[PDB]
Amino acid sequence: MKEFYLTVEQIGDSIFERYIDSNGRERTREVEYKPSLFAHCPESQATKYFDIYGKPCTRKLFANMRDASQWIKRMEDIGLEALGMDDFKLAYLSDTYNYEIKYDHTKIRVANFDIEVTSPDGFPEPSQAKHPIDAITHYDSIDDRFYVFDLLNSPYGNVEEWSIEIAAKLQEQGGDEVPSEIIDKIIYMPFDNEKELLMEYLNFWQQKTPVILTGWNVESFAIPYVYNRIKNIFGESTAKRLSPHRKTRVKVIENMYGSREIITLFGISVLDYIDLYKKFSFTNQPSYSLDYISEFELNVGKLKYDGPISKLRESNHQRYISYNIIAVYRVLQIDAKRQFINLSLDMGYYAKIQIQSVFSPIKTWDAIIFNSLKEQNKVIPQGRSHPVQPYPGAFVKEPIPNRYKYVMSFDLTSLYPSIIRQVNISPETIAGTFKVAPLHDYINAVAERPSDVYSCSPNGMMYYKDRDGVVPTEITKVFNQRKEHKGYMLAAQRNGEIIKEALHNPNLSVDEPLDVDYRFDFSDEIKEKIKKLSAKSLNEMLFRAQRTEVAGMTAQINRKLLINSLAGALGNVWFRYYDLRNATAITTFGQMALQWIERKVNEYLNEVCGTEGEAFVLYGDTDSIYVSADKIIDKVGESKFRDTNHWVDFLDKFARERMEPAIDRGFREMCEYMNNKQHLMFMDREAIAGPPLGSKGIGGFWTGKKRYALNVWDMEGTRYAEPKLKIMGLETQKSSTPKAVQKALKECIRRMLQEGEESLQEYFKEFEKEFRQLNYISIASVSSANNIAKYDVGGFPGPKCPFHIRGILTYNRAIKGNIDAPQVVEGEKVYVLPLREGNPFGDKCIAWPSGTEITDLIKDDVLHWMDYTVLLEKTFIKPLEGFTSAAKLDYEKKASLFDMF
DNA sequence: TCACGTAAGCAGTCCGCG
DNA sequence: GCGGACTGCTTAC
Ligand SMILES: Nc1nc2c(ncn2[C@H]2C[C@H](O)[C@@H](COP(=O)(O)OP(=O)(O)OP(=O)(O)O)O2)c(=O)[nH]1
Ligand SMILES: [Ca+2]
Ligand SMILES: [Ca+2]
Ligand SMILES: [Ca+2]
Ligand SMILES: [Ca+2]
Ligand SMILES: [Ca+2]
Ligand SMILES: [Ca+2]
Ligand SMILES: [Ca+2]
Repeated sequence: MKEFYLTVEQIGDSIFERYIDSNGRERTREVEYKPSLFAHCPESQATKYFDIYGKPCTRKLFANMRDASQWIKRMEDIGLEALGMDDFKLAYLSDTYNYEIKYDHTKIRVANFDIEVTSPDGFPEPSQAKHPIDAITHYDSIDDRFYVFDLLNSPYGNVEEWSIEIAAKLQEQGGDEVPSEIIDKIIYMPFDNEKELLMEYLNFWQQKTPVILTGWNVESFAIPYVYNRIKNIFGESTAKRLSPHRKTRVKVIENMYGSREIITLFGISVLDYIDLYKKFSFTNQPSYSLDYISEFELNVGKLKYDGPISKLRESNHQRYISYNIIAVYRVLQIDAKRQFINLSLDMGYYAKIQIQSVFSPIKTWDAIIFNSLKEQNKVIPQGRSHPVQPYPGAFVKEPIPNRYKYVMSFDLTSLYPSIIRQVNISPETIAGTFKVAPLHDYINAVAERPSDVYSCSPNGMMYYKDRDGVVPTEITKVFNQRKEHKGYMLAAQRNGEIIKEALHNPNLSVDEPLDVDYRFDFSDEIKEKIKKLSAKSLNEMLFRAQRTEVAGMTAQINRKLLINSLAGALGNVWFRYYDLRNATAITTFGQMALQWIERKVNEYLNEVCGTEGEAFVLYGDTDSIYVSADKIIDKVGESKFRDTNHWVDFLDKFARERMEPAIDRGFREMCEYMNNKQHLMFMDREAIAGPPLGSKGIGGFWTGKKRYALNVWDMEGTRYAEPKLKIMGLETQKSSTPKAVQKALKECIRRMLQEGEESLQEYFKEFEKEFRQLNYISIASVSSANNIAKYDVGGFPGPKCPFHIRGILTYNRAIKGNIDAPQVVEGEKVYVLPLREGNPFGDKCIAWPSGTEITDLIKDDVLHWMDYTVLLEKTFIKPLEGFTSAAKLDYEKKASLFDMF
């Protein structure tokens, strides 16, 4: 096999590299890498190196990396550009791996670990590490084993050994229900004392040194705690054995509000699963506890125990250890579904970066572009200082708030990357500028044609047409990868709907799920067999189809994220290729494209309907248009359709055969107008929406920009077994909205769109009558909690104190004195409840850490003083009033002449 | 919330609005 | 009471 790196570090004048050799073995080497950098030279001098603008450069080879860094400094002192890759480990990887990397994940040691620390006096601070580490579970991907290190003797209690037999038993047997599939994979090691435990862990770590290190909050808790605890017991040198090169650095992580400290282990790539989840999952959660996320992702029950966690080891050590083991497994289960480790490895090896750099698209793109240019003997420019400047973004149409019965939407494929490719936008393709007219003039095609030579954006920029820029070239590669995975995702989605259909008529038989590849549309033969399957087999196939869809979604949406982040990176001052001319060229072109096609669609439809000035496009945001299809349906007549599917088919055919060709012609004209390099504005039908045939449902409504709901029957070629609510921006979609309220508002919307006013009124009446029975957590609002200290004036709210911060200050006074009570963490999320006038907390609201039950010291009083009326008005009635008034209907029955008889 | 971008909605504070 | 200036937080794209 071809070799591939695992980790790379610069330490002084050496590169330290862990890699897999040509025989599949893990090796380590120290290399005295001599980097090269570049300077401009006279034209009359013979060279093969040129900068991206075509100016000749001389290569300077340095005795060592420090000499290269000091040369960069002197060049600044002189006032001359120092060209080339200044991150020497990226240059090393580029030199050492000058081919497309084919990696074997089975040779990469991926470690997933979790620790337990008993602490009576509050949260055990990693920087202090003053309490014993009393449990470690460490899963190794190569061994496929859970290594359990269990402390039996502590100043906080002496305990008996954990029993794997009781661990395996049902909770109804007094057991812990550790999943049977991992029982045989547990390697249990009890310890007489903490020093023994930690020494053995370090020996273990040395034998099985993680390459990728993950877990849940490992970077903020587990790693710095273990490091600092070993440091406290044994000294720094022993703690540094956590690094395969015995080098660590305290790293200060700074944000807008403050700073925290992590430990950097040289020679290890830490990918904390919480951070992977936050970047790559496209969720915003009310809580990021492992229990909360595990329930959301896997539908597993909350890990139940009695009393505080600080007393769990002493009261029930058996459960204590089992739950530590289960916590490690939960992360593995989440990754088996979401596949973020696979994604990170794919992206990291593609770009030739340290794997942990996948969090940074700026770093990722710097490496991709550097490697690409190096292939042509081209030389990258020096990164420069830039002041942060605002620049314009997308266009969003102001909709007329209303119900909209029949709606068909259309959307541009991968817009910003398609603009980059169409226009040929890149640092080195800038050809000059032209005199700009108002955007309106380009939109309406009355402005003078910008150029007869170059490819243009309506921000005034011109680009070369003779050759693709490096940015278009490299963005195209990742776009094409994304396209493949999106195809797999959509096929799995369509396949899932087939199974859902068949589930309406399951067979009474014993059988097995079919062995199929869900990434490809089911054949006729598979379809025939599916129709003969039991509900058990069908449900298993559905689960598998949905897992395939999720895997496809991870792969496609995050490649979309990477390419969109290149468009954004052009507007970030730390990007080597930062250029507001280019960032704005993209966004302004987008504004034109959307409003151009709005005009074209309105013109086309006014023509076919024989009208004038009628607004068929009701809304658009960035790259999408929403078209009123009422007049199209009315042209054949609702009574002419056999069922809902019949008019959906009709609108599908109309979009495909009439509208898409009209849209295409309109965009080809725009391409010619801007003289672009390549026509890539591909706008396809997205959603077909409307009420069920024969119903009183309203189909859809808009309340304003970025706030709408549609009853969708078909989305991007997926014909749903049951209609799907597409709700954007409304309170149902916000993590700040109480869980039970999201649910109730969603049902109000469902009834509005599918059933009509009377159904809505019936439901509202019931919710208002019963909502006081709902669990307090389900009706609590949620908010991030920043700058608590800023608004804290002697325990009370200062001027302009936000409502949720007021709640936290209330909480802090009510728990004051208690070291044991859960503390609200700065920057984390809280639940928030309003309190009735005259309550013992002395304020109008209270907040506590999200994902948790409020402490038993104040729970009874919170429940008693909860202001249900205010809660209902703010979270439910106010938003529903917004929905219904927009839709022109009433959530409460109006008085009529029929009342009373 | 260390880690690409802008547009834009709503909650809530403060205070005006005769 | 609403709304404007503002902070804060959260979505859509
Ligand atoms: N910089 C940046 N721009 C974004 C992001 N999300 C959306 N945009 C901009 C660029 C997109 O091309 C454009 C339209 O977004 P869409 O959600 O419709 O996705 P896009 O067209 O890229 O992909 P698609 O092929 O429709 O699935 O909006 C983002 O996360 N970062
Ligand atoms: Ca724990
Ligand atoms: Ca799009
Ligand atoms: Ca599409
Ligand atoms: Ca059947
Ligand atoms: Ca879109
Ligand atoms: Ca098309
Ligand atoms: Ca203070």
